[PDB]
Amino acid sequence: VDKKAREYAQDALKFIQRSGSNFLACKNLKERLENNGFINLSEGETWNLNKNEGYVLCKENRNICGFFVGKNFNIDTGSILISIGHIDSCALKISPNNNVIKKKIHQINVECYGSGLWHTWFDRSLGLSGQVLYKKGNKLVEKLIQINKSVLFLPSLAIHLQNVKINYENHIKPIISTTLFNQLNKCNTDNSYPLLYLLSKELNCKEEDILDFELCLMDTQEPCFTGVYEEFIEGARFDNLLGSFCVFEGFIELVNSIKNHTSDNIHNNLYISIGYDHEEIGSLSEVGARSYCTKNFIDRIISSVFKKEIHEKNLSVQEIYGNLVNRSFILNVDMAHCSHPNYPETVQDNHQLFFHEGIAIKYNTNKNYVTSPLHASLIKRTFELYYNKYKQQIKYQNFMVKNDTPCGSTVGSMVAANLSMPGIDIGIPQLAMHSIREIAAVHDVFFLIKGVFAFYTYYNQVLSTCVHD
Amino acid sequence: VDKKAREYAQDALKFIQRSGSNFLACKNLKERLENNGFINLSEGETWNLNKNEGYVLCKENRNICGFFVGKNFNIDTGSILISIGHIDSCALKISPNNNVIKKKIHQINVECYGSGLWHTWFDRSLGLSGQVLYKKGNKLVEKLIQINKSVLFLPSLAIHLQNFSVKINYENHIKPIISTTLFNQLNKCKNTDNSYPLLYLLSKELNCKEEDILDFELCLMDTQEPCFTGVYEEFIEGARFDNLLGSFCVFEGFIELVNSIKNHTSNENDNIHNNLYISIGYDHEEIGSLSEVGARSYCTKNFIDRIISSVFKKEIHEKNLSVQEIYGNLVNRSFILNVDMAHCSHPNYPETVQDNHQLFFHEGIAIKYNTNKNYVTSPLHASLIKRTFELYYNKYKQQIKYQNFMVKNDTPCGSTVGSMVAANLSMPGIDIGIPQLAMHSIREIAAVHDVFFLIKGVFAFYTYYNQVLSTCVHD
Amino acid sequence: YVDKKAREYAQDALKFIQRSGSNFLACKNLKERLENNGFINLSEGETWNLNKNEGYVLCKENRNICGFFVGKNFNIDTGSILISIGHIDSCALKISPNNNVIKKKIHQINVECYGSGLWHTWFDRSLGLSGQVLYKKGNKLVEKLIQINKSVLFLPSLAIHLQNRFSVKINYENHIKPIISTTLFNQLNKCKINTDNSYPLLYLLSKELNCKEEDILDFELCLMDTQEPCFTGVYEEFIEGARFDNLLGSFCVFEGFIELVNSIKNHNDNIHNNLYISIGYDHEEIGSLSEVGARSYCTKNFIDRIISSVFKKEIHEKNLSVQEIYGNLVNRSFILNVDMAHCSHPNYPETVQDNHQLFFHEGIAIKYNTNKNYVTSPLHASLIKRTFELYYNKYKQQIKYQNFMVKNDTPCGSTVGSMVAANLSMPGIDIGIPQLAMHSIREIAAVHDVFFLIKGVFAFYTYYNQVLSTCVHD
Ligand SMILES: [Zn+2]
Ligand SMILES: [Zn+2]
Ligand SMILES: [Zn+2]
Ligand SMILES: [Zn+2]
Ligand SMILES: [Zn+2]
Ligand SMILES: [Zn+2]
Repeated sequence: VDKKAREYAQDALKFIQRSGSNFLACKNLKERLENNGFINLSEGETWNLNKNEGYVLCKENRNICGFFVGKNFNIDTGSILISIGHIDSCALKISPNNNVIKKKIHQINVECYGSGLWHTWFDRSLGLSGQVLYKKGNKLVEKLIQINKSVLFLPSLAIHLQNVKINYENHIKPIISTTLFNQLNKCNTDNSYPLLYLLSKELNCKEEDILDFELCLMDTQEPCFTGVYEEFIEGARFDNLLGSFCVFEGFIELVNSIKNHTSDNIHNNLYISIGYDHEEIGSLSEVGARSYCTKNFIDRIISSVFKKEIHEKNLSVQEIYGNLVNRSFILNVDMAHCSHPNYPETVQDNHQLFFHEGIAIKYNTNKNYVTSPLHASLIKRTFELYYNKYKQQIKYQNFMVKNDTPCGSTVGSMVAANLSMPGIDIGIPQLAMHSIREIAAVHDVFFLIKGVFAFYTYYNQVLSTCVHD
Repeated sequence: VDKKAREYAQDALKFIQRSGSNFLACKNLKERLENNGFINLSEGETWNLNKNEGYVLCKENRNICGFFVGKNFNIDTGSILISIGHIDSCALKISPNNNVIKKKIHQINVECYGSGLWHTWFDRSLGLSGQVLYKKGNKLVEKLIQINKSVLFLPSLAIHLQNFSVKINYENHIKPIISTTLFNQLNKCKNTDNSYPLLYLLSKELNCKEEDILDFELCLMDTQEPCFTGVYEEFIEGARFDNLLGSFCVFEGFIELVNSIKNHTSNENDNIHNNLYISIGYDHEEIGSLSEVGARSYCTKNFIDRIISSVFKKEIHEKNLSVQEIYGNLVNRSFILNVDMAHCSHPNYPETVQDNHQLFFHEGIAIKYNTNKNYVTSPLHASLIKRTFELYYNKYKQQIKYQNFMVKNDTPCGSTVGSMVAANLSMPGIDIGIPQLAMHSIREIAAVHDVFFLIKGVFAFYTYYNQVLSTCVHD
Repeated sequence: YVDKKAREYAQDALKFIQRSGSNFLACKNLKERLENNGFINLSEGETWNLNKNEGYVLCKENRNICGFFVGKNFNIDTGSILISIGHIDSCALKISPNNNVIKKKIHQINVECYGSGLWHTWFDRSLGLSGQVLYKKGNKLVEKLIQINKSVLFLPSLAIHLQNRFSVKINYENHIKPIISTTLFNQLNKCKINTDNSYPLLYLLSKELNCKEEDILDFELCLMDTQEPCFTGVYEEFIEGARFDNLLGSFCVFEGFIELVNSIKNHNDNIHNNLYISIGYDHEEIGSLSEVGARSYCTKNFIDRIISSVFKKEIHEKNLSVQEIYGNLVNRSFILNVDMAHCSHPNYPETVQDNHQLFFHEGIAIKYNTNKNYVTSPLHASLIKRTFELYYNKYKQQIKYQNFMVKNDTPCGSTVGSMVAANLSMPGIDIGIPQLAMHSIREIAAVHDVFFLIKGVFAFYTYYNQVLSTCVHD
């Protein structure tokens, strides 16, 4: 129990270090699924899907979808079980025209992606992570890169020169080199020359060959364990790469439980794990939670899996989908606010979250969180079922912000509206959310992984124990 | 020069990494001097000094002073050449009563030492550095420790639980987290003024029981090691550059001069032998220098007085001269070269620079001028040091680049020890440094070439000052 | 009985405070207390031919007190200079040189606000006088220290009725102007030279000095509350009075010092090896910048002059230098700065640092500050805490202590500790006792704390050198 907790956190830290951007999160989660026997399914190909098989798809190399069609997945008693995460995080991203030269220093123009605590980005060893596009002969090559060396620095202004409000335009401009070193190394103009020198060396191409790029600035300080008892994990992108890790680990674990049982109710469901892009910016895109992509994927799965059923029983995709929705559920997973010891005015006295105290069941009146009491009562029952078999408890705690105070929104409600499925919003407690370096607790990583697993395994079973009004 | 500058920068980084606090910078500087054949000297022994000998002293293990008495140091033509730096930086230090328990989290009570940019300390992998006192039998053991693992964290409040503009309460919000009550209990199943998770960490590091730790002076320290940055590896980034980068340069400049004297003696088996060379690293600069180990202390004057008393014991008693008469004579040819970091021209804040006195990376030694004497620099004295750089160039064929600095007239700036030491010692002097950005932050940035220029400038000062003085024509 | 002794120290402290209504009278009373314990009065203007195993007392300008005892075996090799400090000035309303004010048929006195006092507390109090008077007697310029314990002056508040009724903003120049008489009574009395002085004031001063009004040349007089300090509380556990800051601390420095001297003069140890110093500086309340303040060269000169006398043979026969002997002794020397501390105020909890709260009867406040407003460093406080432990081992009486610090956001007052540490190149700590209402005409402290402080001073003097020999360096 304690051995497996640290193991998950160690694996979680390795995954976060390798996934410095949304693009690298897709690649890493895709490779993780490929290694568990998942088939690389594309959008621009005919879907000829088989039952008792897993499939993997990265839409635009920035949206991760993993799904497993159950051995005996049926229209009448089956469920579409979706657990969601988001593979994007707040970042400083390089602007299209980034060449800035002020006070003899070469700088990079950067965009402010998401509502980040930008002051934390100041005075940090910065690397790069993203997608680049370069000409190679007659082709347009897309390559995913990550520079783990410190090449950029966003310097603070000395206290001595002041009598703090950051201007996001003028003050957030990181330095890359000096005009002197740029001149010594020398001996389209919209791109910074020291940046193109770095990118050319990385891609093994000419500076001239670099066309366009989508790159995040990334702290080179690897995530690690903190505290005298090494009970804490600290690092960038915990929101929501720590959450997405737990979604995919719990999903992989269920797929392996099905594979393991093959080597009984667990065979009649469609199991989906999805890591969206564009969450930090409001989800409105083809790869974000508001996209038709998810609904289309489900329709395409239904069409392939029930090809004979729709033609023989005269059913439509819409008819099948409506039936499945009655037994379907969405478990949205995103980071939660741990009760801050230095800011007690921010916590609602009765809905306080503590480190190692388990999964945060997130409630919001204005439905910023999809959670409803009945749906949460069902998920708590799957954890009770997990406890009866595994003799291991899944810890939980209810969250809510103060009535007079506003809070952030999750994809839960967007996806629930789009798919017309019930759902709840969960996650694990963390501090400093939207900082370049956040902090979470080791046992909560364990609780979330087993929490997502217990949901996939027991939702359909709990559903049969229900008596309506 | 280009390869040498990178070698200097590498050594500077290693010294800054090994020195997470004033205590450790002073120990590392002492060891460096001993390794160069410097004799250990205690304040509590009779000083029976010799010419052509180097000595090292550590007042209270937080003040560092190195001195070399020239083979021909004399009352009539000699000079006292002093180069200063400071070994303290802005830091979050552990409070006497540090035990804090709020929202099921064990916290440590901390103090804000100096005028640091405290927001930069939030969300960092923090360790410890400094002095610890514990009982081992019937003895009070003083041990200097440095824990380079992440043990402490100052968490920011999330943006979601906030109504851009950053406003920190230094008492309430600067309280790092050490553990949960759960794990503290678990480890307890596997005086009260001190945090138990903290005593556990210290006792393990010292190899004593928890009840043994009496008192400690511990600096929280960024565990992220200083490194090189920029596409061309032309910048250095790390904590304590102010003033462990300047202090490193003072000591390397002083060691280089001593080695040149030792090599000159080995070669000639000339004017370099007639002076007393001193290099001092004070503590408490960040807090106004008022202490027994700070620039306002009587210690410096007392050390000079003791060297004079010893070295000129024959002349005092035979020629019937006093320490004061000898001191007064020497001071006429003496000089203080104060070294502290300067402000590079910030590319994102053009409103902060005085248009004609702008500093740039790799553009040399910053000659710091202030009208209110926040910097001791005077035109004549700057002129003299600028001539030592010319004499260096003539001989070693390497230019020591310089650049004049000043803040805008309507704007205030921080002071240096320069003027304090000049008043105390009755000596002339200047304020020099190297340009850096993000001063008083937990991670500052500087340039590689400047490190090279500073070391070469300190060596040039020590070598040519007395020579330069002999070419002066009075009014 | 420790409790009986605590009450006795407290009773003695109050009598001393009552008689010391100014820096001048604190100095005379502390000097007289030292002379009664067999200390030799020393003048700065005479050749110091000191003897070892003797106590000396000097009063620079009759406003700075210094007591010192030279140990029989005070030596260069193993000797320590142990200094305990207090300050003998307090916040006060002091008579201005041109004090003659006449408004609304009332004779008033022009006063200076000395130190950062809680001036509203000075209103509606029975005021007397304490200080120095200069007068001509034939061919002589006579200095005379006086104290008038009768209520002669009054600083009246303005009636609440004549105001908007509630907050109070005092104009230090306009509203701080005490009344001495009416023009009617001044006219009747003279009917029964220099116009810069209030005539009713010259009349008061001349009756006291037994001279003529025209003979009064100059004076440096503090206005002083005539209400004597006393015990308070249902159980008489508190002491209340003026000038606790820092005549209470200064009393405890000198009593600790007298107890040490008496322990040597018997009226492991290694007690005869040291030079023991007790000093009461003037001017702490205004920054300490004077020849009689803690920024003065006098302390360094006093030590140098002691070194010159006690080590005359080592200097003139063995060819040692004052500076060499000084440098050597500094390594084993220490400063115990004593000044009042802030007790946790029960009505203003927002002013306390939660983990560093001071409480009445709970011991000696060991005061910490990062900006070095207090000279205290964690290693040096540890050495002092150990002297208290050794005291307990011998006398089986505990010296309670409690750590103090202000909130990180909030600023605090400075002490003479860091000034003397830089001046003398010596280590040291800042201690004191908890009180409430610092800078008020009437402050309050606790009886048990008076006991602990006196013992803490004694224990430092007695055990520092012993504690120092038990130290293992890095
Ligand atoms: Zn999120
Ligand atoms: Zn977010
Ligand atoms: Zn500084
Ligand atoms: Zn500095
Ligand atoms: Zn005071
Ligand atoms: Zn005081």
